[PDB]
Amino acid sequence: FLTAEEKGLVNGLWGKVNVDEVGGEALGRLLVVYPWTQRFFESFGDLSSADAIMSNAKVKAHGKKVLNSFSDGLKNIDDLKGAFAKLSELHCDKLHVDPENFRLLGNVLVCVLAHHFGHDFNPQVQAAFQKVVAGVANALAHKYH
Amino acid sequence: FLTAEEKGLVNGLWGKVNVDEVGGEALGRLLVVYPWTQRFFESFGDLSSADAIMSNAKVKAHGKKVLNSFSDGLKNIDDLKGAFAKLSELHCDKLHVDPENFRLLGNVLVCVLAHHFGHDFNPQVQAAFQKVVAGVANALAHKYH
Amino acid sequence: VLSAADKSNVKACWGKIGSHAGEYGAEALERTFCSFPTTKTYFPHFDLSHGSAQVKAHGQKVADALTQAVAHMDDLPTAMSALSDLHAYKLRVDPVNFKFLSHCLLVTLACHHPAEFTPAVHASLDKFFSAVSTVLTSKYR
Amino acid sequence: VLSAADKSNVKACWGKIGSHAGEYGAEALERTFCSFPTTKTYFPHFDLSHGSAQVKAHGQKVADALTQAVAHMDDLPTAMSALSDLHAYKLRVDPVNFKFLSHCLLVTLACHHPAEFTPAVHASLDKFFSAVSTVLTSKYR
Ligand code: HEM
Ligand code: HEM
Ligand code: HEM
Ligand code: HEM
Repeated sequence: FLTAEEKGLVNGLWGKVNVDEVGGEALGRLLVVYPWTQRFFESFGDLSSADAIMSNAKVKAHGKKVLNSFSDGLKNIDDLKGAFAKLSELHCDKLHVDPENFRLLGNVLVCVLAHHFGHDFNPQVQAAFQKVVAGVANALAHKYH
Repeated sequence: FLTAEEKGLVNGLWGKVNVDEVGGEALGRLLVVYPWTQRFFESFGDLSSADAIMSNAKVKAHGKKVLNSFSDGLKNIDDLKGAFAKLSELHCDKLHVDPENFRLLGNVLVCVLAHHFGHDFNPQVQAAFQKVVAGVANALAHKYH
Repeated sequence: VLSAADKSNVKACWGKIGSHAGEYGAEALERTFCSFPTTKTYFPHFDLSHGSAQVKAHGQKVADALTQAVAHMDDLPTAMSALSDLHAYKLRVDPVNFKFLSHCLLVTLACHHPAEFTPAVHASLDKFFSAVSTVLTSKYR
Repeated sequence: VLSAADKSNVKACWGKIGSHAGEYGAEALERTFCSFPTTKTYFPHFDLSHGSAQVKAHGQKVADALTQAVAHMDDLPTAMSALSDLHAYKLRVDPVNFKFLSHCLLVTLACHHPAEFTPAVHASLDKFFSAVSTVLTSKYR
């Protein structure tokens, strides 16, 4: 699916990501920008404001598990379906998440990557990360039924 | 990526299809239901009303070719990207069709199929043809660059 | 935005359909769950099995609002304002799911009412179902 | 639906972009054609190669329309009237494509103005771009 040019762009920038910071930021931003998604995360406590979401220990720790799963996907990039198969079943059966939302979150992550990397996140670096986030979302949607 | 039971519903219903009528019917309805699509078919003549479009000899003859390519889709259901490669390139490079509309023509075909077969068009038979039409729209969308 | 021709097509079709709307809502819902399984994500608290009496009941509610929509095609934001809050802020259904049900409603009406499902009426019902779908996708923020 | 904080967020960003609105539009557009190639079907009359002047000239027009939208956030329907006509009646641009541009507008903004691109401003800008998309698409039929 991805060319070695595309992977080198993606993995190269991914190597520079702050693993403790980025996923939490991507998740906090989903919750802030798209406030209907909060209802999925109500055991997480105070989500009453941007500042309250962005400093939530549980959003930060959940964002980190979300980020690690993207890293595993990069680690399994030729087989995203299989990498996300157990997570797909989970999001469907247990979580009742519309897979249309998987694209929302990937695009927030692309926005956080753009935020952290500025000029280095050129249109060609984005496009490759767009291929990743679309593949990720397809694979999470795949075991739905 | 179809199942045997699905191919059974699909191929079974298709052997009863009226390529003479159903093709003309789906294309006509596309231009009627979704008037913007008409802009791609100015060479076809009078499209100024439903009557005009539904009586148009050009719409009917081109509608037959489209239904013939759907027949081609079925015969090659295991390799849609491959079968639809040339036609993907035509629609992108020559005709400039936003692949979004492919889904529209796929759903109109489904409606024309419902209208012909009434209650024989099971929810299961529909769901299987929904799978075909999405597959075909996806294959015709693949060579877009 | 719905024309003069569209309103007469819809009201004339809704009359022929008549008292049957509720059962057509049911089947249109069934067809949506069947043809587009991702819609079932919105109904985890429903018994969704084939022929289930909660889907029947629900499709009658959907029908009810649409008949009420047929009467109020000049001002649809007002007459669907309770559903509008329910769908864009309360539950929040992604707009693509409306395209799914809208299509399946046309499927159902084509199967049940062939003489009515003319090219011109097919066109007007599309316009009407997505004018309903637009009101419903309102209060997101 | 634009709040008071959204409005000051939007005008804050728009002031910081300042004279570079056109370049920001041009970049959002290249990001759009690059990450979402189906958008190029609307511009077959364009040179879309890297560094295109035709794309850059169009970036300014896109910026100028958003500049007018920023000035008239209280009534975007009225201010974007002719543009709604163009994208609906004359060009008929599928709604999905507005989503691709809006997303690349955010990405361009995040790339250029990290100190301004806070979670709340990210939210206010998303609301605005989407307020504008809805107007521009409102006359879909
Ligand atoms: C878009 C790509 C997504 C990825 C890669 C992802 C990944 C994950 C992962 C790794 C977990 C943890 C499960 C475990 O560690 O066993 C999880 C849980 C969860 N996810 Fe997602 N997710 C995505 C999208 C979404 C979206 C869009 C929503 C809701 C709108 C959502 C809702 C949830 C919820 C509610 C949990 C459980 C949280 C808890 O109580 O611990 N996910 N996801
Ligand atoms: C999604 C399924 C579709 C299929 C399978 C399909 C198939 C075909 C085929 C087989 C041809 C060649 C006919 C010939 O010239 O011999 C063709 C041509 C063409 N198609 Fe499509 N098509 C699809 C969708 C669309 C849509 C949605 C549009 C426009 C909105 C479109 C616009 C055109 C145009 C403008 C031509 C050239 C017609 C002419 O000038 O003769 N197609 N298509
Ligand atoms: C023309 C389109 C639609 C109409 C007219 C409509 C109308 C309605 C009505 C009348 C109710 C009942 C509320 C009440 O009276 O208490 C309802 C509830 C609901 N709707 Fe829709 N709806 C539409 C589309 C959708 C879609 C596409 C979805 C997502 C798949 C959806 C999901 C729901 C859910 C989850 C409820 C809660 C009802 C319950 O839990 O019993 N709706 N809607
Ligand atoms: C932020 C949303 C958008 C804004 C503010 C916007 C604004 C504009 C403006 C100012 C013009 C020039 C009109 C004139 O010069 O009188 C225009 C034209 C045009 N727009 Fe957009 N636009 C938007 C989104 C889109 C999208 C998403 C597409 C399709 C992918 C699109 C396709 C076009 C095309 C093809 C033209 C004509 C270009 C030409 O023929 O030279 N627009 N738009």
